[PDB]
Amino acid sequence: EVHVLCLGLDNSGKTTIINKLKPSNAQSQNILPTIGFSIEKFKSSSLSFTVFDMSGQGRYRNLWEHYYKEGQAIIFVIDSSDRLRMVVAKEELDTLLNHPDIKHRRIPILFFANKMDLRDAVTSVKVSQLLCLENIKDKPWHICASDAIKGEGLQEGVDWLQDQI
Ligand SMILES: Nc1nc2c(ncn2[C@@H]2O[C@H](COP(=O)(O)OP(=O)(O)OP(=O)(O)O)[C@@H](O)[C@H]2O)c(=O)[nH]1
Ligand SMILES: [Mg+2]
Repeated sequence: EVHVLCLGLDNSGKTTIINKLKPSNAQSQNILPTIGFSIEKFKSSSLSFTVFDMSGQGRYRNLWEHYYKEGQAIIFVIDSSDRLRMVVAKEELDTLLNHPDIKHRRIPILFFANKMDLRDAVTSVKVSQLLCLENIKDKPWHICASDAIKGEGLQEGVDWLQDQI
């Protein structure tokens, strides 16, 4: 019953995170850059998900807005270890948030400050400061640190998302 858009730059960990939310039997073992986008399903405590897992490469970011009218929730993923590319991420977040099909809907945004395990990684608090998430006033949001390979942090996000729905 719940349609989610998974957005963020390429190499942020989007497909790794979505994969980890799946039952063990359903999980992919070799995750490659997404070609355009994919549609996945996962399940939480009592919620069934359809996820538009978009490629975040520059080549395919044009596709995102085509699917905005069926984001009932957004999962936006940040590579915590890459401050330089985080400037590009913030630009895209700001465009997303101001888009005609997004700006007037109270849609919940879950952020993941992913790749928390890497030495250069910024904390979820620091990410929230850097992206200026405090400025999001008309939508519910939450941010988590995550290590998507291990699965650390994903439970809290999914739990927050489920509450919002
Ligand atoms: N160390 C570490 N590596 C991660 C983490 N999450 C994802 N990765 C790795 O980062 C690379 C990119 O992960 P993907 O899930 O393919 O990234 P993406 O956002 O889906 O990229 P696109 O589909 O190209 O937009 C892969 O090699 C993953 O194994 C993490 O939390 N920690
Ligand atoms: Mg991907």
